[PDB]
Amino acid sequence: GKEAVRANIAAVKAVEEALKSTYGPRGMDKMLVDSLGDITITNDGATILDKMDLQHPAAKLLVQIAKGQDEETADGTKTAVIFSGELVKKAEDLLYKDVHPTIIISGYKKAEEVALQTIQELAQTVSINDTDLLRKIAMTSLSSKAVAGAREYIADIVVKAVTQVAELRGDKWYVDLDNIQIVKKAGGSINDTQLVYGIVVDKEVVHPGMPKRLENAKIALIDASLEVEKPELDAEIRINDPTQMQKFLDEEENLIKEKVDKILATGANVIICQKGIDEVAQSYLAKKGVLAVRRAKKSDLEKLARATGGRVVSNIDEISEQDLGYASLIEERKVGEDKMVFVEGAKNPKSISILIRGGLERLVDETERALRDALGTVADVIKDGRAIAGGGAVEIEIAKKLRKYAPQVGGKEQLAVEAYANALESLVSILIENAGFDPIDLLMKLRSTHENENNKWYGIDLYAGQPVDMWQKGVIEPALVKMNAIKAATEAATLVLRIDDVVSA
Amino acid sequence: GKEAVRANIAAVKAVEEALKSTYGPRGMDKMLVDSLGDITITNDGATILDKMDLQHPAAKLLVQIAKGQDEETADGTKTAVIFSGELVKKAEDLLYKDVHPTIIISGYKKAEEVALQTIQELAQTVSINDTDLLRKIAMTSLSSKAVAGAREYIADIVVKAVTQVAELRGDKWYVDLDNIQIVKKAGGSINDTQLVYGIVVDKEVVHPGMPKRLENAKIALIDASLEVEKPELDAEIRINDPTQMQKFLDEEENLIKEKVDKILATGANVIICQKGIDEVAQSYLAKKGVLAVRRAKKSDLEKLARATGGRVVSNIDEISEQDLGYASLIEERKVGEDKMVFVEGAKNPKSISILIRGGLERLVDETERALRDALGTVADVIKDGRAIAGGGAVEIEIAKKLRKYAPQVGGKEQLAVEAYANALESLVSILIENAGFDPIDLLMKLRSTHENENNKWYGIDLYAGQPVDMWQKGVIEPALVKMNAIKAATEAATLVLRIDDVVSA
Ligand SMILES: Nc1ncnc2c1ncn2[C@@H]1O[C@H](COP(=O)(O)OP(=O)(O)OP(=O)(O)O)[C@@H](O)[C@H]1O
Ligand SMILES: Nc1ncnc2c1ncn2[C@@H]1O[C@H](COP(=O)(O)OP(=O)(O)OP(=O)(O)O)[C@@H](O)[C@H]1O
Ligand SMILES: [Mg+2]
Ligand SMILES: [Mg+2]
Repeated sequence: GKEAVRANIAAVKAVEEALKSTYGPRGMDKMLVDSLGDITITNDGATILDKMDLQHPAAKLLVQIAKGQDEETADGTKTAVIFSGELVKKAEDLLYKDVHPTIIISGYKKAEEVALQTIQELAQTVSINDTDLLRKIAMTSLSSKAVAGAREYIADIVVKAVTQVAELRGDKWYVDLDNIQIVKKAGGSINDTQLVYGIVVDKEVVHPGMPKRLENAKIALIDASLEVEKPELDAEIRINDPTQMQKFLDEEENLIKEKVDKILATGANVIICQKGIDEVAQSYLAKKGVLAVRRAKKSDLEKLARATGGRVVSNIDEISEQDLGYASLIEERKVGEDKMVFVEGAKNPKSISILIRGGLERLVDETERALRDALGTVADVIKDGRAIAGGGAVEIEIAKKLRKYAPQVGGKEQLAVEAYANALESLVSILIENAGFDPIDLLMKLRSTHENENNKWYGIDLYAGQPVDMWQKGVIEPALVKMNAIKAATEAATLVLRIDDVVSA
Repeated sequence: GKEAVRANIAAVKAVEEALKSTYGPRGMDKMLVDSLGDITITNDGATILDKMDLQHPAAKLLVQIAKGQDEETADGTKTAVIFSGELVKKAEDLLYKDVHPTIIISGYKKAEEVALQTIQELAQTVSINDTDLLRKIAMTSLSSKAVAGAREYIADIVVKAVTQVAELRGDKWYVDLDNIQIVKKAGGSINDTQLVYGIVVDKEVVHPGMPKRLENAKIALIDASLEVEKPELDAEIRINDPTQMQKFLDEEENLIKEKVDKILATGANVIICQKGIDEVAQSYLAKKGVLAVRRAKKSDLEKLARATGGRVVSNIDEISEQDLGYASLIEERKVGEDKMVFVEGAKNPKSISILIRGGLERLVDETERALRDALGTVADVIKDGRAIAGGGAVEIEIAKKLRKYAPQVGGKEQLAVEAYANALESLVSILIENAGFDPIDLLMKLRSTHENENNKWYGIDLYAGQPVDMWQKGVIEPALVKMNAIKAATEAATLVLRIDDVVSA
């Protein structure tokens, strides 16, 4: 009976106590000091659970379901855990009062039914042209991150990037993130942030004698070395003769003009590689009038291949007119204090790039995280097409609607249902609390202003501190994330109740 | 802070825990062992708090307001204590939820207001002709007592017994219960209990050769001795002449033949007294044809006085036409092994007696107790005129209506009103508990079956375990006694919250 089941509940309740203080943007920050002295300040639900040395099986079963998803978004995760641990919490008081755990699982199951269908008969249809909407949903992702600069810049780009790549897949829109490169440089400002309609190779040209801008450049993506490897790389030479030395390294020098000539046999305007380009081979490309780039990321040859229509080639005796790329005009421009080659006017319109700049050496990294999550989120908004008002709105409803339902559902099973409703309202209470107001007072002030039907989207505006329409202040969010959180948590929750006993090894 | 308020509350719950298993029908009996080891097995609420020493003021103060009654009939006291302690209990669970007692008091007042008037606007007009109603009110009283042989007999009697005494005073019915005398003899059948239209004197006639019964007979309620008192009683004799001796004790005896002729100077037909009658004066009263009784008790000379219209005569030389009494028939009868005078058909209609018979030496005494609570109660219903459905019915309604009310009334105040409601259902849960069914199950089955107004007088059957109509199974109860309980209980409960700190001399 009561015995081991408490210890389990208790473990769950502890894990809740590790995230409680960090929910929403008035959330506090947890310090994590790494063993080699290195410091990390965070409020990320995952890390705080992932880096935690748990020894309690309950807690490990609960966080595997809570923390992780087999989805691109990393969001709803603090909700998933908080909501898990409150549902378990509120359930404990029913067992104190002697209700069978079997009932409370069925009760939470009937509540889970309704709660879920209550999101569905209420989301609003959002599709591609609802661009004046996606700008807001995006700020709702970026606003709790560290970005100090204007969010409007970043919101505007994120929208165009998703809409650029969107393509009908079975007569409904789909987007793949892989057609978008994200390049970042510290210093400068966020006003220098932009979308390039091309690909950007962050290695400059071989000599400035090469054209500054080339018209209709037939690109050559060469994975193979355009430089010598050293015959002494494995072990020391066995040549004792400088006459033999000469004729060998000459024939090796004539081998790189061969490699060059075997690619210029196809008549490319531009030649880019991921390894060196010899000092005889740089002079040789310069006298032919080609634009060459030396030692670029294997990462970017790839990014230019499926953009310009080209293929990355690892063998000169294999490059053909079929393998070259097409781009209308390739040029080299200066980004901050580094020159970089840009290859605009490529054959794929889905393929684009983003230049993030501004802020410190770690803040620019977290601006790239924020823009990555915002970009994913907006594309998920297109992939699904439902978006609801945040700030507690759909939540309060799932409670009130459930509370009216409860009377009719059954005997003991009532108390259970009524419990699921109260636990959700506990979430909005924790939220109000960390925001800086009295919970019972603000919740009541909302459940009177949320009794009539026309106040459907009413929540509590965190800074104003009083019940208003969240939708009409931009606070809108993905209806499916905040729906699978209810499924993740209620699973985890009910699983804690499912363990009768433990006999271990 | 926490200092006295935990302690006060604590003590109040403890007292509750002493009566809880003794509430209502089927309840368990508590054993009271005096300091001389004298044993009393009981279930009387009062005694159990009266004979017990409480070390806490707060407790002592709660039980005083609950237990106490300034009306002649006392009922509802186990209820008074429980509802009190359950209201204190549910308020502590509010202090936990972080509400101040100034809000719990305001909450409770608003719930108490509504609770009261909900008993007004539901009660039914029961007046003198509603005798089939008073029959119910008698049985609702006698039915949960230890004694139970022939209660229908005693039920019927109560109704007749009171209906006779009820008189219009201030343009509404009053019952002056003091005009009913209650006499008890042990042994014989319990069915032979009866109502007598007169007074009953427990003493026999002085000479059997005196009449068996006189029609339209003038009573002489004589207090003065018709027996001599000898001089050795005061002090040692000082008379040395025996002739004088003789004349003292001769004239003192001739003084009683003097008194007897000076009483019969008013034209008496029967004479009952407080002291004895001299043997010469017995033979004298016998030869006159008088009907005499000797050595009664003064307590009934007065009751038989103002029943037959006489006065109790202290001074024989003051006896007159205005001092004597009229009765339709006085006679001498035998009840079991006891020979007594009966005085049926008195001048005053109100003055009647009840004759208890049957059982053993301790049972017949508990038949007198039961009869008083039953008489009282029916007469209290005549004195008021409002009567409601018993068995939990009015209780569940004062709960339900408050629960539906709460949403609309305010913030914190909601929680108090709701709690107050939860305390009233608690009362019936205890009641249900002691019959042996599951509280939550049967409680829920009421809260679903009791929405329709055709089930207003629904309650819970404690011998068949299922919600039924109480009214139509004869469980009706006095509407003001279960209302004044509420005023006590709410007062008392709020009185315990009202104490902040305490100083001891
Ligand atoms: N101005 C605001 N007023 C009220 N509520 C707000 C406001 N801005 C944000 N919110 C709410 O705060 C909630 C909490 O967000 P958060 O993203 O921290 O929860 P989470 O998704 O569980 O955590 P994570 O995103 O790290 O997984 C949002 O879902 C949103 O509805
Ligand atoms: N036959 C019955 N069926 C249902 N309930 C009954 C029956 N007889 C009495 N009751 C209920 O029992 C309840 C409480 O009983 P009880 O009289 O012991 O408590 P109390 O009146 O608070 O204590 P006390 O009478 O000693 O002051 C009453 O309100 C009455 O409705
Ligand atoms: Mg989130
Ligand atoms: Mg009673």
